[PDB]
Amino acid sequence: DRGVSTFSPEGRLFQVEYSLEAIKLGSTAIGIATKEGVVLGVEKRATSPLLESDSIEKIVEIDRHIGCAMSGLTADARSMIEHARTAAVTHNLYYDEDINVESLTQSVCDLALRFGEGASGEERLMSRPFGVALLIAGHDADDGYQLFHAEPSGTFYRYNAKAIGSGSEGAQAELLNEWHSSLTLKEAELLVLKILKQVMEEKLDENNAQLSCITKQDGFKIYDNEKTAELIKELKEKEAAE
Amino acid sequence: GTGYDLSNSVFSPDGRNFQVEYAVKAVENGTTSIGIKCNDGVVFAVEKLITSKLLVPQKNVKIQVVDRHIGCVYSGLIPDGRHLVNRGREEAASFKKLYKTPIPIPAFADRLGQYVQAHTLYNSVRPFGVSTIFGGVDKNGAHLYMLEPSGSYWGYKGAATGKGRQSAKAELEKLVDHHPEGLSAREAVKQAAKIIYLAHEDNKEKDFELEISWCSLSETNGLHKFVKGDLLQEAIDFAQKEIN
Amino acid sequence: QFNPYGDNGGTILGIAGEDFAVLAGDTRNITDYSINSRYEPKVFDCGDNIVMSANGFAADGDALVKRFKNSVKWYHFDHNDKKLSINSAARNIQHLLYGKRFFPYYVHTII
Amino acid sequence: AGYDRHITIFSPEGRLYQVEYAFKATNQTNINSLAVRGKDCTVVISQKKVPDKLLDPTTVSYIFCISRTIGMVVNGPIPDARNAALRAKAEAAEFRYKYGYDMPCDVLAKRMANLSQIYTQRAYMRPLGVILTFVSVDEELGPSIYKTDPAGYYVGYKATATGPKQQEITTNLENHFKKSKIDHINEESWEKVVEFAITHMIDALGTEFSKNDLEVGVATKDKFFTLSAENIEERLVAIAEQD
Amino acid sequence: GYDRALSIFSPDGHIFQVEYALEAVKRGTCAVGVKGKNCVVLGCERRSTLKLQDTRITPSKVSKIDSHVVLSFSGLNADSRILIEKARVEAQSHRLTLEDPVTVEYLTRYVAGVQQRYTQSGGVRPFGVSTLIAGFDPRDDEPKLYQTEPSGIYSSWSAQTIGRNSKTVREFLEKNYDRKEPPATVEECVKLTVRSLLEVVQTGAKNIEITVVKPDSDIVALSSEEINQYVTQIEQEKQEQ
Amino acid sequence: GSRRYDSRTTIFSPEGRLYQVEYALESISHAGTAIGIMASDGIVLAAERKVTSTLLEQDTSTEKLYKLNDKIAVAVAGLTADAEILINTARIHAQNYLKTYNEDIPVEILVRRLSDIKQGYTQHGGLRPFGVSFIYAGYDDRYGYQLYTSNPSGNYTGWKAISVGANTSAAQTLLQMDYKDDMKVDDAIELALKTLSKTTDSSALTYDRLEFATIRKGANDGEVYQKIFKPQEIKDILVKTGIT
Amino acid sequence: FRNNYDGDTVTFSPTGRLFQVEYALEAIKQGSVTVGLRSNTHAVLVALKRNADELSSYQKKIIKCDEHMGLSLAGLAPDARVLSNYLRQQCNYSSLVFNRKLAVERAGHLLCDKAQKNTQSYGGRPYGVGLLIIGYDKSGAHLLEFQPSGNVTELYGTAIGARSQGAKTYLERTLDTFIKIDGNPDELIKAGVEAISQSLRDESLTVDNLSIAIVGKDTPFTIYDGEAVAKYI
Amino acid sequence: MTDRYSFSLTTFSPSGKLGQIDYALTAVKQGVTSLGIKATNGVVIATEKKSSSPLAMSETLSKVSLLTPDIGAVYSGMGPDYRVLVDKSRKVAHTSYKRIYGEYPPTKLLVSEVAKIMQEATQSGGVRPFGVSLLIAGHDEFNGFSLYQVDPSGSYFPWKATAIGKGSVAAKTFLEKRWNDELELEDAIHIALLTLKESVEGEFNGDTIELAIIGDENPDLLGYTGIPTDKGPRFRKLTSQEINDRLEAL
Amino acid sequence: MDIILGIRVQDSVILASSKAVTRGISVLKDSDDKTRQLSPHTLMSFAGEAGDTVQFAEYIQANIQLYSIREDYELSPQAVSSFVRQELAKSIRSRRPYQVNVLIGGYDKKKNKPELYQIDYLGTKVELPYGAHGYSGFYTFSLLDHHYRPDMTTEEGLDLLKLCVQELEKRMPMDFKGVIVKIVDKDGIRQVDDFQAQ
Ligand SMILES: [Cl-]
Ligand SMILES: [Mg+2]
Repeated sequence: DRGVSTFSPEGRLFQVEYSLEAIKLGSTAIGIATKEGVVLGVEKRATSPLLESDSIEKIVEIDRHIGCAMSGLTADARSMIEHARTAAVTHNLYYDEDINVESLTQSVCDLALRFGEGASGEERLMSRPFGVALLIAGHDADDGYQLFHAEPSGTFYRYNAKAIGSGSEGAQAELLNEWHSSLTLKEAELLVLKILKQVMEEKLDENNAQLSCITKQDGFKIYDNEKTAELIKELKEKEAAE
Repeated sequence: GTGYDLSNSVFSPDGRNFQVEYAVKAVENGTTSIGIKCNDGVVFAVEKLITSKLLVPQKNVKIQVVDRHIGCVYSGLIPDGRHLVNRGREEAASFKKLYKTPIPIPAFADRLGQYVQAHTLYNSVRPFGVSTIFGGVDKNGAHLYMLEPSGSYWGYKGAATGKGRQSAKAELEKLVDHHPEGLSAREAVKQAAKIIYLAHEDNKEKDFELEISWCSLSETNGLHKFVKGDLLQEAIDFAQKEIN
Repeated sequence: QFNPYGDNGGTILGIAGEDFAVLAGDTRNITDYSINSRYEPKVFDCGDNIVMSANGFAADGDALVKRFKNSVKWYHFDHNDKKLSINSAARNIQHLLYGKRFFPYYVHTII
Repeated sequence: AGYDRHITIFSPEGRLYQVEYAFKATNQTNINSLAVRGKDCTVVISQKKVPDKLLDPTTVSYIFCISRTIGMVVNGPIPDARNAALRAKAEAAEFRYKYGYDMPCDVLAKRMANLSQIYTQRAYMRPLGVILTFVSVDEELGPSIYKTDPAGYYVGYKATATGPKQQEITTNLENHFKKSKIDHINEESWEKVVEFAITHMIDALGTEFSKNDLEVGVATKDKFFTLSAENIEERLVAIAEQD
Repeated sequence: GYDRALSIFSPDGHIFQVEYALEAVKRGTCAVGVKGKNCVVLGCERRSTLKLQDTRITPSKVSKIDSHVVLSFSGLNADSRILIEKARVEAQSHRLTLEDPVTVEYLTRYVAGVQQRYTQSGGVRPFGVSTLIAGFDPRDDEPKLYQTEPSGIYSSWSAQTIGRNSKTVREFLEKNYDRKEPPATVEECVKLTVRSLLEVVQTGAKNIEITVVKPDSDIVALSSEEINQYVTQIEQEKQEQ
Repeated sequence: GSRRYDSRTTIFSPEGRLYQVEYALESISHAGTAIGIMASDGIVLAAERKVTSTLLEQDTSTEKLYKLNDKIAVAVAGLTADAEILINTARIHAQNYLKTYNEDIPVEILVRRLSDIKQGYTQHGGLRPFGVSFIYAGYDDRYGYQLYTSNPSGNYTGWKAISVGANTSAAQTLLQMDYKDDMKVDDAIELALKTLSKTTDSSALTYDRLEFATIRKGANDGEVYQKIFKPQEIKDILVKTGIT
Repeated sequence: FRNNYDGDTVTFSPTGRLFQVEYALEAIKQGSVTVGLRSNTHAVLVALKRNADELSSYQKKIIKCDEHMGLSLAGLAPDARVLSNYLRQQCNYSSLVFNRKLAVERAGHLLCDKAQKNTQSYGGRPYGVGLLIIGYDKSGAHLLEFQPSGNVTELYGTAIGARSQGAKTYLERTLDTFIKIDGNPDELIKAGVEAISQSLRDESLTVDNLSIAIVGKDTPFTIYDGEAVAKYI
Repeated sequence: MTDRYSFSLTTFSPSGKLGQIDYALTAVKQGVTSLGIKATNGVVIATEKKSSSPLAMSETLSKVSLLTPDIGAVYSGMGPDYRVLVDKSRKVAHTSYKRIYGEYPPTKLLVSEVAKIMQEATQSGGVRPFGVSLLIAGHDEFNGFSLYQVDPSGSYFPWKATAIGKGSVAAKTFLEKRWNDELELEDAIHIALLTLKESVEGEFNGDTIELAIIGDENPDLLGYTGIPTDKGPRFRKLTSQEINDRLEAL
Repeated sequence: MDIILGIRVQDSVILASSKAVTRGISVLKDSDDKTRQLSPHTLMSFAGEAGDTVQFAEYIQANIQLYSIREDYELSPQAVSSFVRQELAKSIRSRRPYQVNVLIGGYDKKKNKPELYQIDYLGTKVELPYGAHGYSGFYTFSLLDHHYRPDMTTEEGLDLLKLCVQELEKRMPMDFKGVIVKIVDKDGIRQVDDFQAQ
C-alpha cells in the first residue's frame, strides 16, 4: 500500500490531512474568549429521539481552571482528555500550582504526531492520528483567559474566538464580524447560542445544544438545561427586537 | 515481469540489485573528490561548490578524520557520508580498545565494507548514497581505498569519484605511468590541487573552493592533517598556473 | 567494603526578613581531621531570586544543586520563561530528594 | 500474485526465483576458478583480472585464508564474497574454541550451506550471490574440496570448476580422470599439482597466462597459503619447458 | 511483532475498517432493550439457518457482567466473548479497589474504551460488535440502558435496538414509547419488547428470548411458555380489529 | 519495505466478513465428513477418512478422532497438522484446570478456551487462521452429555446432532429428518452410519475409510467410558446395521 | 516514473533521488519566510510570523536552545519542537558533563546526523522543517542553515520559506556592508528587517507580526516580540 | 534491519487452497523418486543418488539420514530443506524426549515433532513451507516397525509401502501388486530394488543407489560391550558392495 | 497469634475467629471480622502477617466471584480449597511470600455434606473434622479429640466451640477480645450475633 507517515508531493502528511476531513463531518463546537471569561458551546446532535440527550458529553472538565469542547470522532478524545487531566494534576503534584493553559495544550498536542509503524525517533505505537479537534479554554494568572484550537497535526493556535466541525467556515466568518475586545460574558453566551442556531440542522433548544464557561472566580462550569433555556428565550427576544 | 527495482535486497533476473545501482547515480550526481597514494603516505582533495558569496570561506569542511591517522572524503549525499564516518569512528575506537594498536587501514577498510554491504541485505534499509575515498599510514606502509555503495572496495595507487571522475582518473593514470619510482607527499599535494581544478571543468558554471588533507610518515609523522596557509596557496598557484 | 557516603562537615544558616531573606554558610570543606579547602563555596544563586545550599556529603550536595539549577532551566523552556515561585521550587526539590528515597542524597538542604 | 519473484516464497511451478537470480550474480565478475586434489595437497586456481590501472593489484583477491588449514575461493561480487569470508572465519574460530579441534573443511561447508538455506526460507534475508569453494588437507579425510551455492546445496568433489566457462573446465578435468582411472593428481610435490591445474586451465579456456593473470592457493598438512606473483612466474616457466 | 496499521483514514475522512465493523453488526441477529419506570428488558432474536441445537448449553445472547448489570450484543459472536470477559474482570477489579459494584455508565465507558483502543492500535482490527448494557447502579432504583458501537462511541437510550432490521424495530419504538409515561409495569414493559421483535422475527415462539432486570441484582430469563403467552395475547390485539 | 507482501489476514470486507475465515471454511468444506449425535444414554462420533490406499496402515492410523480428556473427544475436519496444534493446547488447558481445582474441566470451559484461541488469529497477529472445524463430544456432572462445534471464526454452538466438513447441508437435512429426543446410543450409531453412507463421494462405505467413537456411561459401573472403535469393531457394526 | 519511487524514504529513484526527502523540503517553501545574518560580534534572526485568522495568534517561529544558541523554524512546527528539544539536551549535556558551551558547528553536525537516520530506515519519515541556527561560541558569531535532507551549511546570511529568494539576493548584495556592523546590535537588526521586507508581497510587517532574536559578544540569546519590535517597523 | 515480516506468507485463497503448500507439493513432485516398504521383521527406505557432476563425490551427500539409532529418514524435493529438517529432527528427539524420559522417542512421536516444525513454516510470519516430503521408517518396543510420510502441510500418514517424487504414481502402483502382510525384510529389499529400477534412467548400481533398513539390533555397530540391555542400533545403511550382491539376483 | 478455629458437624461447618487486632502494646480494634465470603456456600477465615492477611483474602474472593459470574455456577468447596492451596504454593517460592494461614469452611450442595479445609502459608492443605491455626491448636485439638462426634447437631457444635473459647480464655496469654462465629450449611452463611454470652 503506502506508509501511514508518508509525505504528499505538496509537503503534507496524508493521514493528518484525511484526519482533518473527519473533523469537518463532526458536530459544531464554538469558543469565545472575553476579559470576563471564556464560553464553550457545542451541538449535541442526537441521531434519534430515543437517545437520552444529556448522556452526550462533548464538553468535559480537565481541571477547575481548564475545560475543553470536542468535534469529530469523539471516541478518540477519551485518551486525550485522560492525558490532559493526568498532565494537569501531575503538574500540581510536582510544583504546588495550576498548570498554564498553553503548557497543558502543548502537552495534549505532543500526542498528536505519535503515530506510525515504527518511525525512527522514539516509540510512537499508534496506528493513526486522532480523528477529533479540541477547543481547550482556561484561565491562568500569567496570560489570563485563553482559548486554544488543538489539531491532530500537533500544531495549536490561540483564538479570540474559534468554531470547529460541520458549520466551522460559516460560523468563523460570523465570529469575524461579531467579536470585539470589550465583549461581556453574557454577550458571548448569546453570541455562541446565536451562531449555533444558524449552523445547526435542528432547531436549537436546551436539549440539542449545551453551554459552558470558565471564569477566574467559579472556574469551569457546564450550564444545566434550565439556565441555557432562559438564555435561548433571551436571545429570541433580542433578535425579534430588530 | 518488473518491479525488481522498488525493493532494496531484491535480485533482478540478471543477478543485479537496482537499488544499489540507483544509489551510484546519487554519487555520480555529487561533487568530485580524489585520493593520491605517495611514496610514504596518502593525499585527499575535494571540490567545494560555492553556491553564493554567503558561504563563509574555509568553514564548511567536508574531509573527515577517523582516529588520528585515517582521512575520509566522499562524493554524493553528504549526510550518508557523515553517518558512515560516525560508524567508522565507533569501529576504530572498538578495535583500539581491545587490541591497543590503532586500527590498520586494511582492517578499517573491511569494517566500512561489511557495514555498507549490510545495507544491501534487507528491504527495511536504503543503500549508502556515497562513494568514500579513505586511507592513511599504519605498521607496514601507506594505503588508499575507495568504497562503492555495493560495499565493494579495493586498494588504489590513485582514486576518484563524483561529477568529474573521468577527468581525474585520466590525470591519475598519467602520474602512475610517469612516476613508477613513486610520487613524494609534497608533490602529491600540488598534483592533487591540479587534478581538482582540471576535474572542476565538468561543473565550470559555479565558482568552487579547494580543500586538501594528507597523512605522510615524513611530513605529518603518520598523522592525518589539513593543508593550510602557505602550502595550500602554493598548491592553488601550481594548479592556477597549469590550468592555462 | 566500599562506602558510597562521606562527611565534608560545614554549617548553613537561613533567616527570613519581612521583605528579604539570607542563606549563609562557612567556606570550609574537610575530610576526617584534614582540611580540603578553606574557600569552597556552598551557597549558590540558582536564578529566579532563589539561593540554595545542600550541606553534608559535598558530592551529593553538588549533584542535587546541579540537578535543581537544571530543573529551573527546563521550567523556563517548558512554561514560556515563567518565574519559578519559592513554594514551587520547594515542592520540586521534594521530588528530586524522594526520587532517591532508597539511596538518599546525604545532605540537609535549605533554600 | 507477481511478488513470488521478489522474496524467497514458492512460484506455482515450485521454484524460488530469488535463489535462481542469486546464482546469476555469481558470474557478474566474469572469473573462472578450478580446484584439484594432489597426493597430499589441494590447489585452487582463479583468474585475476585488474582492468583499472589505478587499482593496487595486491589488494584484488577472491581467495581467502579462513583458518590455518582451510582456504576459500569465491565466484561472485566482492562485497557478498567478503560477507561470506568474515562469517566463515568467525565460525572457524568459534568452532575451535567450543569443541577443542580445528573445524574440518566439510563441516564449515555444511555450516555455511545451512546459513544460505535460511536466506532461502526466511523473507527478510536475501541469498548471497556467491559460490564458496572450501579447500584443505583434512586430518581425517585428506585432500578435500567442498562447494556451497545460494540454494544452500553443498557436496565434496574429486576436482571442480566455477564461473562463466565452468562447463569447459569441468569436461576437461572429467576426461583426464576417465583416462588416469584415479580420483586425484598422482604427484608428490604441490608445485607440479599447481603446474597441472594451470596447464588444464590453459587447455580448457584456450588462453595464455602471465604472472599477474592468475591467483593460486595451496592447502598442505597443517597450512593453507596463497602464491605471490613470483611463485606463479616460476610455475609458468616450468610448464613452458615442456610445451 | 505485527504492528501494521489496519484502521487508517481514507481521503474522505472515513476509517473503512471501523465502517466495515458496523456492517458485521448489521449482519448480526437483532437485539433490543426498553427501560420501564422500575425495570429494563433485553430482547434478542435466535437465527434459523440451522435448527437442531441443544438450547441448554448453546451460549445465550444476554450475558451477566455482574449480579446487577447485563450485556447483550449484535455482530461476531467470537468477538463479543473477548469484550464480555474484559468487562467481567473490570467489574471485579472495581469492587476490589473502590469497594462498590460498577455503575452501568462506568462499565459501558470501559467496554467503549476497549472498542475504541482497537480502532487506533497497530496489528489489530476493530470489534465487529455493538452492545446494549443495562441494569441498576448500586442502591439505585433508576433504570439504566446504554449502547456501544465499534468506533468506541457510547450513550444512554430510553429504548434502542441493534443488528439486522434494527431500522424497522427502532421505527416501531419511536412511535410506541412515550417518555411522559414509560411502561409502568414489568408486564407491559416485556409486552412492548416482544411486540417490537415480532415486527422482524416473523412468528418466533422459540426464536425470541427475553431477560428482565429489576433493582438490587434481580435478573431472570423468561422460559418459552412465558414468552409464548405474550405472543398469544399480542396476536389477539391485532385480530380484535 | 515489507508492507508490499502483507496479505492482511485480519481485515473486514466491505460487506463486514473476514476474508481468511470465509476461505478457511471453504477449505474445510472439502475435508472428510464428521458427524456427532447425542442420545439419552451417550454420544456418537463418526468420521469419513478422506483419500485411502490398499497400502495405508489403518491399525496405527488416526486423522479425525482425537482424545482430549478421559471424558472429552473431538472429531476433526480440515488440516490435520493445524488440528494437532490446537488439540495439544486443549489437552494442556484440561490438565491446568484439573491441577488448579482438582476437578475434570467442564466441556464448555475447554470449548470456549479453544474457540477464544481461534478468535485471536481472527482479530490480531497478521497470521492465517487454523483451517479446522471441531465436533466436541464430552460429559461433565453439570450438563451431562454435551455436543459442541467450533470453526475458524472462533464461534462455537451446542447441538443434539451436527455434521462438519463435506456435504454438511445434505447431512444436516437427513439428521433433522430421523432424529428424535428419546433416542438410544445404538439408534445414534445406526443414524450416523446411514447419514455418512448417503453423503459419501465414494462408491461404497467400507470399514477401512471410517473412524468411530462412543462416550457411554456403562450401566454396570456408574462412570463414563470413551470407546475409539478398532478396524475389526467398525467392520462388525457395519454388517449389523445392514451395510455389510 | 515518480509515483513508484516516492512510497517511502527507504527507496531511491532511477536518477538517484529520495522523493520523500524532496517532499519534506517542499513543506519548508510553503512555510512563512525567516532570515538570518551575522557580523563578527552579533548574529540576528528575523522571522515573519503567520496567522490563520484575524481572530488567531501569529504562531511563534524562534526557539531558544541555550543562553548562547537559538534557531528559527520554517515548515512543520512540531518537527521544529522535536529537533529544538534534542538540541536543548545536547547543549545541556555539554554543560553538565564537560562544563562547556556546545560549539555551533558541532550543534549543526548533531542535527545533520539525527535528520539522516530518518532518511535510511523503513517506517520513519524525514523531518518536515528547515532551521536557521544562530550562536556566539568561542570562535565568534555563527549562522547555520539546516535542511531535512541532513545538509547543514555555515553562512554569513540566508533566508528560507515562501519568497525567501528576495531576502537571499539582498543579503548576497549587502554582504560587505552588514558583515562589518560590529558592536551595533540595532543596525544589524535594521539590516535584517530590510532583508525580510525584500520577501514581502501580501502585507507590511506589523507589531504582533514581526519576530526578532539576537545573540553576541555580551548579549545572551533573547527574543523580541510585539511592542519591543515597534522601533524597527 | 529486523525481520518486519511478522505476517503469514501462506494464506487461504478464495477457492480454499493454501497456495504456498500446493506449490511446495509441486516442488516435491519434481524431486528424485524415493520409496519405503514395511516387512514383518523390518522396514526398507531407498532413493537414487542423482550426482550433479561426475567430478562430485556422491558418498559425501547422504539422502538417507539416521535420526535415532532405531529411526531413519529419506526425502523427495529440495535437498537443503531436508538437511536442516534432519538437524532439527535429531535435536528435538533429545530436547523434547531423551533428556526427559531417558530413552529415544517412538517413531510416531518423532514424526509428530517433525510434522509440527513443518506446520509452523506454514503459519509463522515471514517464512515459506518446506519444499520436501519425508519418508520416516523406525522401530520402538511397544509399536514394533512403522513407516510414515510427512508432507509440507505438516500432515503425516502411516504406510505399509509407498513412493514420493518423480515416478511416485507408477512406483505406488507396482508396490500395490507386490506387497503382502507376510513379506520378510530380504523380500522387501528385493521389491524396493525392482521398484527403483523403473525410476532410474542411467547407471543402476551400489554407487548410484542409497538404501538403508530398520531391522534387527547390530551389536557390532554399538561401539562398546558390557551392558546387556544395550544391543545396538536397528538402523543400518547398506554398503555399495551389499547392494551389488542383491542386484545379481535381480 | 490471632485465633482461627473451624469445626465440621453433621450438616454444617462452624468458623470461630478472634476480634482483636494488635500493633505493639496497643489493641487498635476489638470487633475485627477475620473472614471473607468467597461464594454463597463457601467461607474462608485467615490469620498471619499484618498486610498480607486481608490482601490475600480479598484477592482469592475476587477470583472466586469472577469464576462464579463467568460460569454462572458455584465451585465446590474442594475445588475452591485446591485453587487457594496452589496460590499459596506459588507464593512460598516468590520474591515476597504471602504469610497467611486460612481455614475454608463450605457446604457442598452436590454431595449435601459440610467440608472444612486447613491450609498454611506453605500451601499445606488437609481436610479435617476440626481445625486451628497458630497456638490455638495446642489446646483445642486435645479438647475436640475428646468431645467431638460426627453426628453432632449445629447446636451441639456451638456448645463444643463455647468449650474451646472458654479454654483459650483461661490458658492463653493474650486477650483476643472474644470470637465472631459463622455457620455454613445448605442455606448458606449466617453469623451467630449472640456468642458474647450463649
Ligand atoms: Cl547449522
Ligand atoms: Mg496445615
